[PDB]
Amino acid sequence: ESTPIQQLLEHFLRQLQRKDPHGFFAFPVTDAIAPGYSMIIKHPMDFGTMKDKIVANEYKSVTEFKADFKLMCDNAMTYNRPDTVYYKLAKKILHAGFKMMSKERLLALKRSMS
Amino acid sequence: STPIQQLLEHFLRQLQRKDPHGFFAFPVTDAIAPGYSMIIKHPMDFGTMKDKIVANEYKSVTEFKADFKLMCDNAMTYNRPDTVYYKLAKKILHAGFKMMSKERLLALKRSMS
Repeated sequence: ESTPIQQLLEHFLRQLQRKDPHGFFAFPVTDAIAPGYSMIIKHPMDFGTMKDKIVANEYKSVTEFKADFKLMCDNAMTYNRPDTVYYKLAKKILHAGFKMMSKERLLALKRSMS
Repeated sequence: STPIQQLLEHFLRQLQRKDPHGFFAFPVTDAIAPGYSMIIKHPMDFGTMKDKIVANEYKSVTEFKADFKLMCDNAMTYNRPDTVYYKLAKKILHAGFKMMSKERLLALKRSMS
């Protein structure tokens, strides 16, 4: 019982989540594993949250989806120091993810949606 | 898979749900429909369409729709209007084009801005 836009975002999310196989970004970060996280990161985001937003039809556009993805990675790269696995993975998948969902590839997709 | 394939598979599923007895799931043979190949020069079914998707032979949703219409037009051409096959095909052709309407493809596109 879905829609085309939800199917497209689920695809993109799935492709992004496969770049993160240990589920570093799969759920919210707690202060219990990350002291100060809720004071340093005031706009938390994670893949599970983006999943629930897809399920609730809360994205009107891929630009909105991308901005949540950007936020998640920017948070990881803000709270974690540059030599941690979390920083480095967030860096790599931000740039990979934005290439996957580039302006140009979405123009191509828009063409194919006729 | 790619995002065109995910989208067409979505449309295909939503189409095949409307044919639970599988009247269009496979190719019509002359055995099951004599005279078929003499009348229908360009046969099509849901299974062939599935395979074109998995083979990424569909460059656009217009190619996909046009294969869909073909399947339904073929069924309405071979079968008379008081048959189960004619009637289901008219009906799914209708629902398929309401689903894959210019109006709805416009909404989808905007949502890729």
